[PDB]
Amino acid sequence: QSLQTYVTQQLIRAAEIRASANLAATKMSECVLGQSKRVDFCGKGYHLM
Amino acid sequence: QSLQTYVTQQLIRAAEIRASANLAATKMSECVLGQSKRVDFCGKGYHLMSFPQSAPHGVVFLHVTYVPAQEKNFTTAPAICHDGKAHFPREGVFVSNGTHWFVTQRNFYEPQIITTDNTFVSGNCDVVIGIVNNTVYDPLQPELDS
Amino acid sequence: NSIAIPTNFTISVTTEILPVSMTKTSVDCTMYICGDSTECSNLLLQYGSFCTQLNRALTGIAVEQDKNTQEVFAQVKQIYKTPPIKDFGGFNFSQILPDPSKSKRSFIEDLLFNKVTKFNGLTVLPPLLTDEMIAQYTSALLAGTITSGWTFGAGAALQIPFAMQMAYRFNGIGVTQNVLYENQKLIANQFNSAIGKIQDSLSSTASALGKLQDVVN
Amino acid sequence: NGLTVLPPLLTDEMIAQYTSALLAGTITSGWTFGAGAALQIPFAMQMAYRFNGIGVTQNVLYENQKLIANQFNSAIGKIQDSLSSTASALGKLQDVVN
Amino acid sequence: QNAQALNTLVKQLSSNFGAISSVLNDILSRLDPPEAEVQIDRLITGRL
Amino acid sequence: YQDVNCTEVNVFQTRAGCLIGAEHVNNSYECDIPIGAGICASYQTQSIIAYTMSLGAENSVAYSN
Ligand SMILES: *[C@@H]1O[C@H](CO)[C@@H](O[C@@H]2O[C@H](CO)[C@@H](O)[C@H](O)[C@H]2NC(C)=O)[C@H](O)[C@H]1NC(C)=O
Ligand SMILES: *[C@@H]1O[C@H](CO)[C@@H](O[C@@H]2O[C@H](CO)[C@@H](O)[C@H](O)[C@H]2NC(C)=O)[C@H](O)[C@H]1NC(C)=O
Ligand SMILES: *[C@@H]1O[C@H](CO)[C@@H](O[C@@H]2O[C@H](CO)[C@@H](O)[C@H](O)[C@H]2NC(C)=O)[C@H](O)[C@H]1NC(C)=O
Ligand SMILES: *[C@@H]1O[C@H](CO)[C@@H](O[C@@H]2O[C@H](CO)[C@@H](O)[C@H](O)[C@H]2NC(C)=O)[C@H](O)[C@H]1NC(C)=O
Ligand SMILES: *[C@@H]1O[C@H](CO)[C@@H](O)[C@H](O)[C@H]1NC(C)=O
Ligand SMILES: *[C@@H]1O[C@H](CO)[C@@H](O)[C@H](O)[C@H]1NC(C)=O
Ligand SMILES: *[C@@H]1O[C@H](CO)[C@@H](O)[C@H](O)[C@H]1NC(C)=O
Ligand SMILES: *[C@@H]1O[C@H](CO)[C@@H](O)[C@H](O)[C@H]1NC(C)=O
Repeated sequence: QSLQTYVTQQLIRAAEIRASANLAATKMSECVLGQSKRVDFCGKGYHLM
Repeated sequence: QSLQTYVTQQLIRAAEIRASANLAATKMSECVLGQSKRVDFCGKGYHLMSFPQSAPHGVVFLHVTYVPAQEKNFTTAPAICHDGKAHFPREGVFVSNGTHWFVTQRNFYEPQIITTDNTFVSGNCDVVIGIVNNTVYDPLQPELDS
Repeated sequence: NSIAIPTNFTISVTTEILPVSMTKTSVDCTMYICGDSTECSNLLLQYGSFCTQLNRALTGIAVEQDKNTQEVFAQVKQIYKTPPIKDFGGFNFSQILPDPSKSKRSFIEDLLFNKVTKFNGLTVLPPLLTDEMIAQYTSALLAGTITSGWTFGAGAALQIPFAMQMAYRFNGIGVTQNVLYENQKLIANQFNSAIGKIQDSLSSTASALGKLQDVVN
Repeated sequence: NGLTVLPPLLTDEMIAQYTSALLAGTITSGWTFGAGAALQIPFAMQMAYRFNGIGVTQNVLYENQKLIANQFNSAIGKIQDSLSSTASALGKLQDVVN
Repeated sequence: QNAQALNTLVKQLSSNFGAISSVLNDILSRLDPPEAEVQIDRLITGRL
Repeated sequence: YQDVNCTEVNVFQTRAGCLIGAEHVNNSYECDIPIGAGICASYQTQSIIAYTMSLGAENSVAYSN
């Protein structure tokens, strides 16, 4: 039950880190490979690059 | 304990399927019901439109995308100097084939003669780094001449 | 001082596959743990509300699978349908629009089904929307998208002829719309042949649908 | 003790090759390397396309190019100073390690 | 959802989990530690 | 009664199971109480009905080239 508790919290933590990896994959596509008209998505101010 | 384990994995798996839904619901509302401006959200290339298709326990998008495909090199300059005025392109970019200067749209080679319609003035030729001298054709000139 | 500019282009129909709902499952936790025997069930009562927590949690998952499938497909207000005359400016949607001879799925929407694949108190519940109702929503979303641009999402489905819709799509990517009209037959052949490669890809290999088959597995 | 740590598939010296490719694309070719083709474009012309992308018409860049370049160079220099003078900026990464 | 999850966590204090009583002060009123530790360890195992 | 056939139990055999005390109707309405496999139930002219749900009004878009 100590392993099941650890694995359960790593599964939840991995979903939290994947929500951040999907956000990072999104910022890389929409702000490195592009320019964003999405307000406050890529820094404060109007986004340049 | 084996049922508590299963329903715990199943709550965590249902949470990540509810996260591929919402992603699929926004690809529906942005790629299908609109035209997303968002780079690589609706497939690689510039987005044109998408068609949803059903699939068992999922959805499939056929993202129709424009991809620019046969590039040529050109010489270019940020502005053209005319009679001391610096002219900048409206929606285009300036290019040259080495002998003549044109303004073209940015995502397809479409050379146009440079005129006071497709360009706008600001300041003078001293300020801009890398400006080049050229003619600007004035569309009014032959009409006012006749 | 050097810029490269494309003298030509290609239109690519890149497929993307997303899972949307699990198989709705509920496990009758008393009959799973402790089946067909009151002599056992009176011992399971000492664990109190545990078996109610597990039925509650699996019912929460099971109603979310209908909610997901509604949130994805049921975005269209009313079920648009295409005209009899398929006059779409040379573009050929016959492989993605529903076939009335069939289960009224499109051609590609059938390849997608053919490529993809218990009594111990376990139950599998049906989805709220039949797979044929999902095929009506994808038909309506697609019939709006072909006959009426984006404006069926924003309000009334105002018709617009398809060679003017793709000119609005081109203008939306900063390509001046005359680039479409001067190339419309080439653009139609690029789209139609790119749609043809989707049948050939989905017919030839199952490896495309790995995201859905993983969620089934 | 039964516990193990597996290597990442992309080594750190190979992630740094992708970040180099991503910004070396971005610096030489704008966004276009996302849309298939890495079309070269001189950088003061890429920034004029990015000024149009915020509704500041492009002669504002050229008439201020030395100022805008100096503001960028100064601003990126302050990131070295920030990341040298405190470790507290990487709170999210040090927290996922913790 | 929070109120019903928390009321269920509280109702699980009324559950025996195989102990002789639901109430830990009653186990400690009835039994000496060599046996009360077995009863309490069923309640610990269940409540935990 | 989920998954059963009514012979094992105003009765209707839905694809979800045997439904007892709801009047089946040939009409369609928006969904109200969801059952499964396109069936929904509601309280209407009153009594409990069950029906195949309507996804919305049909609309032929007036397209021409
Ligand atoms: C640059 O573009 C111009 C315009 O197309 C070219 O000038 C024309 O060249 C053709 C022969 O290739 C002649 O028949 C035309 O009379 C020319 N027109 C003018 C206005 O001069 C020019 O040749 C191109 N230069 C290069 C190096 O490609
Ligand atoms: C662009 O054209 C102008 C006008 O012909 C050039 O200005 C002349 O520059 C020379 C020195 O190079 C001076 O002696 C003249 O007095 C200038 N004339 C005027 C009217 O100002 C300018 O140098 C050219 N620049 C480039 C890069 O070609
Ligand atoms: C752009 O590329 C397309 C192909 O994607 C070219 O279309 C071909 O053109 C040749 C020569 O006219 C024909 O023989 C072929 O039958 C056409 N189809 C294909 C698929 O190759 C097109 O000519 C190119 N040029 C432009 C500006 O569109
Ligand atoms: C749209 O594409 C389909 C093929 O996917 C075309 O259907 C074929 O049409 C020819 C006659 O032109 C028949 O010999 C074939 O048997 C048809 N194939 C199938 C699978 O039905 C259709 O003609 C095209 N329509 C338009 C308007 O372009
Ligand atoms: C552009 O010119 C350079 C040489 O100056 C060459 O290396 C490059 O391949 C050319 N690109 C195209 C698209 O012709
Ligand atoms: C390009 O670089 C050369 C290096 O000698 C320089 O002479 C020229 O002025 C530069 N052009 C621009 C537009 O910066
Ligand atoms: C229900 O069972 C009876 C048994 O006689 C059979 O006739 C009928 O076809 C069955 N219907 C369904 C839907 O299972
Ligand atoms: C439903 O349709 C059948 C014929 O298919 C008919 O006999 C029956 O009376 C109808 N019932 C209702 C409630 O309309």
